Amino acid sequence: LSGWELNVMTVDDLQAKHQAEAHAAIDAFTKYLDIDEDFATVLVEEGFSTLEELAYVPMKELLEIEGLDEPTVEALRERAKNALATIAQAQEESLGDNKPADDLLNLEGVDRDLAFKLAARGVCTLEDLAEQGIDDLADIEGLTDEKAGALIMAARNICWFGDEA
Amino acid sequence: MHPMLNIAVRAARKAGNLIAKNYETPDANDFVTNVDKAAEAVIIDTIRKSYPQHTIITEESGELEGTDQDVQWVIDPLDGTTNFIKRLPHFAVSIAVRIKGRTEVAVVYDPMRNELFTATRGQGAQLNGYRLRGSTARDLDGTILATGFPFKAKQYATTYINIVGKLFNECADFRRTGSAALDLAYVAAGRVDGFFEIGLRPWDFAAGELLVREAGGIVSDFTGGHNYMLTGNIVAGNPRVVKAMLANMRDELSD
Amino acid sequence: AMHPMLNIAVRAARKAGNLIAKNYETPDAVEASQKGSNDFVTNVDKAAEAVIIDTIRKSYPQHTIITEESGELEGTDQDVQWVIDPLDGTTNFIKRLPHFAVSIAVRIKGRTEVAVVYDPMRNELFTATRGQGAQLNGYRLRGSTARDLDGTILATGFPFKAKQYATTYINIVGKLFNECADFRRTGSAALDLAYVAAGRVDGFFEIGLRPWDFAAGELLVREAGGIVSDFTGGHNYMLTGNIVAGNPRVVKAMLANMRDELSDALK
Amino acid sequence: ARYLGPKLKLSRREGTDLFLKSGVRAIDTKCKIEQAPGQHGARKPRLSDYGVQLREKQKVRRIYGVLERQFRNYYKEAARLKGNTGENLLALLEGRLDNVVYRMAFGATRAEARQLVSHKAIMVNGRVVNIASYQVSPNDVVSIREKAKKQSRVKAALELAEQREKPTWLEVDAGKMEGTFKRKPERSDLSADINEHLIVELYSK
Ligand SMILES: [Mg+2]
Ligand SMILES: [Mg+2]
Repeated sequence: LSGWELNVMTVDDLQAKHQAEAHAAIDAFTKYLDIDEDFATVLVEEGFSTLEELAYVPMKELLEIEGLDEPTVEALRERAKNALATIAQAQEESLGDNKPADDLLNLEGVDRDLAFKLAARGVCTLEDLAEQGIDDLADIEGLTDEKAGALIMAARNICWFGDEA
Repeated sequence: MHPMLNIAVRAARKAGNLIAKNYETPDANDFVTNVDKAAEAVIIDTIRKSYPQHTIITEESGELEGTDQDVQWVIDPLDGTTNFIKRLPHFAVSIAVRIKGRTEVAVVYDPMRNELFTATRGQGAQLNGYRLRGSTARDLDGTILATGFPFKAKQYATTYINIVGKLFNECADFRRTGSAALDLAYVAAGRVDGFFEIGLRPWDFAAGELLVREAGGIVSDFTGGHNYMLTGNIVAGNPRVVKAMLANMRDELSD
Repeated sequence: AMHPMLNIAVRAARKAGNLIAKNYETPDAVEASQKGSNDFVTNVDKAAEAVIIDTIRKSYPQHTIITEESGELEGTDQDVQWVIDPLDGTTNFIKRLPHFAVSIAVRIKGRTEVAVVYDPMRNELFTATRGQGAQLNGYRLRGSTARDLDGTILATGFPFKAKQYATTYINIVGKLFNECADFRRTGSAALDLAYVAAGRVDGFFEIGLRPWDFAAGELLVREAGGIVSDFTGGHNYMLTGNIVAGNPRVVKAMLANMRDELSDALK
Repeated sequence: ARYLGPKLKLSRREGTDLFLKSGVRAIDTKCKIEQAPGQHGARKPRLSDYGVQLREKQKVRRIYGVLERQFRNYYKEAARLKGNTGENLLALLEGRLDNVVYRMAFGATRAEARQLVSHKAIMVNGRVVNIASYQVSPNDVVSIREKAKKQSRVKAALELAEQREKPTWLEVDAGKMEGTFKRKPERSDLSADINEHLIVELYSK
């Protein structure tokens, strides 16, 4: 009708991400603001998203704006140590859903790297392995048709041939 | 992956037009072989317009080989010929685009009801603009099973009968249409939950297995392996009904 | 010309089929409402039934009507009965499988007089009136030309509501599969009968059918050159829900084949 | 995973102004990023759409169905023509036979055009000159041979041309199964999502 192409993603969530994305990270800004609500907001005129380099600017930036006191900048640098450690820890956590279990590790032809490969397609349980054929479990980096075949067979023994769990 | 399916659906539409336009003439197996050959002819000649080098596998003359052996094209311009013989309006053209031994594209097209199910890895299985889902069942209560009888291999029938018997004591009802490809297409759109057949042949169900798989389902041979590609003792559906059916049908194995 | 009651019935069937087809494209509105052992009765069945009854009442406020849902609505002139199935094969509709039909038959003095079945999906209209024959959108219907059991296609329904006879039925099934060519199982006795009238199946049989389902097909196959009977050649079928029908020779062969396997419960 | 670290490295390995930070002060002045103001200044020879230019070259080549060697030959032949080169390219590439074939539907594809010109199915000036590399002068009549106008191929392709956009600059005779050309189409009657001045500056820099 409108002729204008349309896009439908969200209206409350995930929509500021298009334009209000550099001001919507509620964690750090408000975790610093809860004691700043008496003092002030934060200084938006610099991005400081990439806080590392732009924090190594002289008194000019610290003189121009108030609220980011010298002990404030130093305590917040310790908290930014906490923040870079938080980024590293989030990196660590983002690599946790692979699900190597005994029901998924000791099976024939399954090393821990076979676990990492099968979940590298998105298999976070054993039943999922029994929910694909050789054609669909393909494209794995180092998984032929007969190996995956016997693996599907093992999954369907532990699941569907003995009809158990 | 677009242009392969493009040629596929082009040949499918032309073949269906031919089949229907012919079906509008009266009669009371000469004619069906005539129209089968004519449809295959139009299909292949429209194919050679693009990639006249892929190896075509029909259901009649074995494997019409080609100079570019990277892609096989499984063809059946008519399945369940019995239908078109006896005027029953239920039959579809089945085209399958397979590569390296496995299949990538599939198109089944019913001319009469003008249904057209496409399917391809990742991009899913569509019915003229529908992200198909398969059925929603998780059990064998209030469910439908698209069955199939060995109208050429009646020896299994007895144990087959047993299966039916036990199946009837478990499931809710049965269906039977004769077009195995259409059974597959129906389990793809969840029109019927589970499908099974004794001793089919790849030229027919090649596209249908790709359909049911792409629609979130899975296939199997009677003994859970994958020799179906050579044995055609198919059992297909969403994993729920496949377990709920295999658990009760494997104990009567004869193939 | 045309038979009057037939005409009003086909108008009713057209309206009902259009309603069913219009609702067929919104499966989020029609729910599964079960009545007995896997005999769903969705609200769409109720709506189609009401539409048919309304359309009839315009032209016969006095004719007693029969319906699986509303039982038997009496009329001031109960010599003529209107048997209806607004939907046949409710299961095929709930699974959104596009193979079903509405069936309207009119009996006079007990003997069935006119019948129509309508499939909206394929848009096929099997009409039949005694003393004039059966038509499929304008073509006469002389059933299958089969005269044996070889090469014959047998449509059937399974007793999936009277499963006690399952074995028995299955028993005979096996016997049949030793002589026939192939089976058909569609899920709507009305449409199966219709196909018998069109020769698209060389015969048909079923156990456990309600009296308000074959009433629209038995006349169809009768004026289609075919015949019906119970599992023994009698006529108690109207009470046993056990039907076997087809062109005469095939019916004879089927009866002679089935009489032995038959469990004496149905006899 | 929150980007709270190296910005020089981030916006240099990305090399573009994705607008992560607002960037209130001039970015190039804060540090030595690869991007300098006054775009035409620091890299004085610079052609806009610097990476897609060759992709659009392959596009015009796929619609022409031609190769690079004859493309550069046409280029050197057109550089000798007095006038605007940005239009003379398309002019000399329009004065050929296979293009007007794709138009008048001998072959519905310019590749099928080259096939039919190489298939001895194109009589030009009433003479069999099947080499596709001629410049058939405008105001000329071309058709298919007189013994092949009942074919499935010819009838199909001519009906196809009839079903495509009918050129006002090429009198297509679907009954006479031919084409009569008068003059190459000017700026008005060509595609409006194409680049030639950029191609001219790339071939003339
Ligand atoms: Mg076939
Ligand atoms: Mg009913």
